[PDB]
Amino acid sequence: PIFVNAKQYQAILRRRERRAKLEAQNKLIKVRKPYLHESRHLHALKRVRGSGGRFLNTKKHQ
Amino acid sequence: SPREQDRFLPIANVSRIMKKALPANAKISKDAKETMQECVSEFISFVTGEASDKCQKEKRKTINGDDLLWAMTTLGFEDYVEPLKVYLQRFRE
Amino acid sequence: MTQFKEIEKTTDFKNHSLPLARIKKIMKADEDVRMISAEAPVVFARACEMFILELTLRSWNHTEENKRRTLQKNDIAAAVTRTDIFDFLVDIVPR
DNA sequence: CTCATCCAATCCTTTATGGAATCCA
DNA sequence: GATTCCATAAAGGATTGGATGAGTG
Repeated sequence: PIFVNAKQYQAILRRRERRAKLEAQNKLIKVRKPYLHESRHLHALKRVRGSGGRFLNTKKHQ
Repeated sequence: SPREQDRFLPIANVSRIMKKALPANAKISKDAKETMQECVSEFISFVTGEASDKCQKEKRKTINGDDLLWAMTTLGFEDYVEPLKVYLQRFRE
Repeated sequence: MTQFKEIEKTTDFKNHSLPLARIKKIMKADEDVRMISAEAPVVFARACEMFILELTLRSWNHTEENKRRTLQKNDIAAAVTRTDIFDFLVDIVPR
C-alpha cells in the first residue's frame, strides 16, 4: 500500500534487513530516558536561578 | 541495549542546525527535535550501509570518503556532492 | 575615519561541527562495517548538516500550510512522504 | 490548557596523543 | 602504509530544569 522511489527502493530493503538483525540482538533504541546523566541532572538542580527560572550569571552583583 | 549517547548526535547540535534554516522566531517541538536526530542517524546508516555494500562488490576493506560520495549520488543525494568535494578537498591537505 | 566606526551585525555562531567520534560510532553500528577512513566521519559531519537543513525546511512548509509557528513531528512525517529523496525514512516516521 | 524558550556551570565526551597488533597492494 | 585497538591527557561544549509567555488542540 506504500510506494517509494526506485533510486533507493532496493537500498531500503537491504537496510531493512540490517535493522531486523539489530533488533534480534536488541541493539536498537527502545525508549528515551528523562536525562542522560544523573550528575548533570543534579548539577542543574544546584544552579543559581533568577525569579524567572533562568540560570543566573555568577559574576554580577559583586 | 546500547546507549543513547552513542546512537544519536547531540540534540543541542541538531536543534541548532534546524533553527538555522527557519525564520528567526520559529519554534521547534521536542518531539520534532528528537525524531530529526533519529532521521539523521538513519541517514548515516543508510548511506554508510550501501557505501560498504559496493565495497563488498569492490573487495576493498576500508570505506573511503569517495565511496560515501558515490553512495550519495546513487541514493539520489547528488546535490550535496558538489559542495562536499569542495569541503573535502580542503581537508585533504 | 568616518564619523563612526561602521558596524556589522553578528548573527554567526562559533564554527561548530557534529562530533566526529560519535559519527564514526553511528557508522559502525553495523556488524559488517569494520574499517573506516580518517575523513569518512568528516564528510558526514558536513553531509548531515546539509541533510538537516533540507529536511527541516521542507517540514517547515508543512507547518505553514497548517498556519502554525512551531515545527512538530507530524510535519516531518509529511515531508518524508511527499519527497521521494526522504523515502528511506519509512520505518523511522509515521504516516 | 500544554509546552518551548531562555540562561550558564560543571563534567562526560571529544580530541589529541602515544603505543600495540593486524592486514595487504 | 593503512586501520584497529588500548591507554592517558587535555579541552571543551552539551547537558540541564524553573518560570512564563507563545501557541497548540
